[PDB]
Amino acid sequence: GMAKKTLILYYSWSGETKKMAEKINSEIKDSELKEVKVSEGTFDADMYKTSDIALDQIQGNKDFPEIQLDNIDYNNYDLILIGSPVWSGYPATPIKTLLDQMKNYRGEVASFFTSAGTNHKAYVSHFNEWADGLNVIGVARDDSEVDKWSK
Repeated sequence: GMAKKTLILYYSWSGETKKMAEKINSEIKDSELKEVKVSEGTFDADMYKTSDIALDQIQGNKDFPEIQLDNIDYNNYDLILIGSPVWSGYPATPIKTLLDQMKNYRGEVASFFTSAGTNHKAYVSHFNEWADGLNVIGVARDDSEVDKWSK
């Protein structure tokens, strides 16, 4: 058979990327919205902790927390969007592990950012460095280039 499906993975707290993800599921034929959780924290305090500062996993740390999600096989979709914050160049490493699972994907990679306060141009170049082995076709903010990450 055949079907180009789409998928939207969006890492952030309850509110942040939620608004910016739910729209896109509704602008694309045969798209969907899945969760990116993290490992760790949990038994540390009342709730998790593995994001309490921006520049954690970058400079002074290097080792980073793992990801969690459901039993999803990227091979069953043809288009994959990725959503995350930015404020000092690259202060997150959620997508790192996921990109390294996607090694046998067939289809297209885009990665929308939902932040720009002091860091725009850097992130575009920085994401390249931390993806460089998957097929990327655009790197923009918001949902204003989804019309090509589909066509």
